[PDB]
Amino acid sequence: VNSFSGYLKLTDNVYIKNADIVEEAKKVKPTVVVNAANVYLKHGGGVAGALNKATNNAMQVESDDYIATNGPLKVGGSCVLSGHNLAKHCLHVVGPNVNKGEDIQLLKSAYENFNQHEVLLAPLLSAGIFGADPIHSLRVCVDTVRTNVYLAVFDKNLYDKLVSSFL
Ligand SMILES: CC(C)(O)[C@H]1N(c2ncnc3[nH]ccc23)CCC1(C)C
Repeated sequence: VNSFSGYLKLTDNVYIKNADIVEEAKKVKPTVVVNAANVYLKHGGGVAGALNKATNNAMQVESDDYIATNGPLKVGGSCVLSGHNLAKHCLHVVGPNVNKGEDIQLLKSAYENFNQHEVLLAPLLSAGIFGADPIHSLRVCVDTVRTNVYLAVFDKNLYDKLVSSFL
């Protein structure tokens, strides 16, 4: 039993909700919140920009030190950093950005990072400003993640379409 509330159950381990991941994180304080990161951990917009804003830019400060030490992530890769005031940890995961021409096949690799954590609060990778089809992202998530994932979908019209079209 966990403290996530109001989710629809899609499969044995995948759950979904119309919610702002920022507000969800502040309520549950999950062990892991997933950020929709880029390889430079520049949290300027989308989910990443919103999460960072909620940390009063502390996420960006920590991220800049991480990049200065380690260099950029790989597309499809991840790193674990602090969750600041939102969660114990933030798993920064880089899904491919279609608006940069990045390979969509890398979306499965991106979701594989979730399997290193027993329970996660997450957005749909590569959706939104990353340019991929959120319906497809949900399919890859369900077919790749085996650990318990609680998906927050910000757009209500999209949440309804994701539910109604889910196979
Ligand atoms: C890009 C995507 C799939 O995560 C969705 N995004 C968010 N999902 C959850 N929590 C959020 N908080 C701030 C943004 C945000 C942004 C727009 C979207 C398409 C509905």
